[PDB]
This record gives sequence, C-alpha cells and structure tokens, in this order.
Amino acid sequence: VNSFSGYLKLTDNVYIKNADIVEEAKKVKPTVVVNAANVYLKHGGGVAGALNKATNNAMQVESDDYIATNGPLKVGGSCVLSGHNLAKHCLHVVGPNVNKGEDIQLLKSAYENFNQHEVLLAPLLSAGIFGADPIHSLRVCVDTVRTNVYLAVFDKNLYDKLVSSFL
Ligand SMILES: Cc1c[nH]c2ncnc(NC[C@]3(O)CC[C@H](O)CC3)c12
Ligand SMILES: [Cl-]
Repeated sequence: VNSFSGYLKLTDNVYIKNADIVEEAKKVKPTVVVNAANVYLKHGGGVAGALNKATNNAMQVESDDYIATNGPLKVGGSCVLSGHNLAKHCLHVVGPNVNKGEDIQLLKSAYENFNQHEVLLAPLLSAGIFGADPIHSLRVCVDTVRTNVYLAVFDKNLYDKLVSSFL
C-alpha cells in the first residue's frame, strides 16, 4: 500500500492520473520523481522547467555541478540526483526529443531506467515539448516498465484520450 490517490489502473504495475506532477510530488513526497530531462540537465521548460521552478532553482544548481563533473547524459540515459522539496530522489531521464531529430527507438531505453526503482511518480517520456506521440509513449511505458509507475498527465484533454484509446 502506498499514498498515491485517484489513479486509474492500466495494468498490473502502471497507473495514471490527470495531475500536475509538481503538485502531485509536493503532496505525496514520493521516493522517486522522474524528470523529463535533456542531456545537459538544462531545466528550461516543460516538466523540467516546472519541477526546477518548484525547487527555487536548487535542482538547476545541483545539475550544473553534476554536468561540470560528469559531462552530459546520453539520450536514453539517466542519473539520480536529489528530489529537493519534491521527493527523496529525482531520476533525471532523457527521452528522445523529436524536435531535435532523435531516434524514437531510444524511448524504450529511456523507460528501462525506471526498472531500477520499485515505485516512481513520472511524466510520459518524450511527450509535450519533446514532440513524441503520447499514445506511443504510454504504450512503450506499459511494455517496458515492470516496477510500479504512477503517471501524471497535466493536460486533461490528453488524459482522456490516452485512457479511451488504451489497449
Ligand atoms: C509541463 C508540465 C508541468 N507539469 C507537468 N506535470 C506532468 N506532465 C507535464 N508534461 C508532459 C505531459 O504530461 C505529456 C502530454 C501533454 O502534451 C502535456 C503534459 C507537466
Ligand atoms: Cl512538456
């Protein structure tokens, strides 16, 4: 039993809710919140910009030190950093950004990072400003993640389309 509330159960392990991931994290304080990161951990917009804003830019400060030490992530890769005031940890995961020409096949590799964590709060990878089809992202999530994932979908209209089209 966990404290996630109001989710629709899609499969044995995948759950979904119309919610602002920032407000969800603040309420649940999950062990792991997933950020829709880029390889430079520049948290400018989309989910990343919103999460970072909620940390008063502390996520960005920590991220800049991480990059200065380690260099950029790989597309499809991840790193674990602090969750600041939102969660114990933040798993920064880089899905392919279609608006940069990146290979959508890397979306499965991106979701594989979730399997290193027993429970996660997460957005759909590569959705929104990363330009992928969210119906496709949800399908890859369900077919790749085996751990317990609670998906927050900000757009109510999109949430209804994902549910009604889910196979
Ligand atoms: C940007 C943002 C702020 N807070 C959030 N909380 C959860 N997801 C988010 N973004 C991606 C998406 O969920 C996928 C599909 C739709 O195009 C739009 C919403 C955000
Ligand atoms: Cl977005």
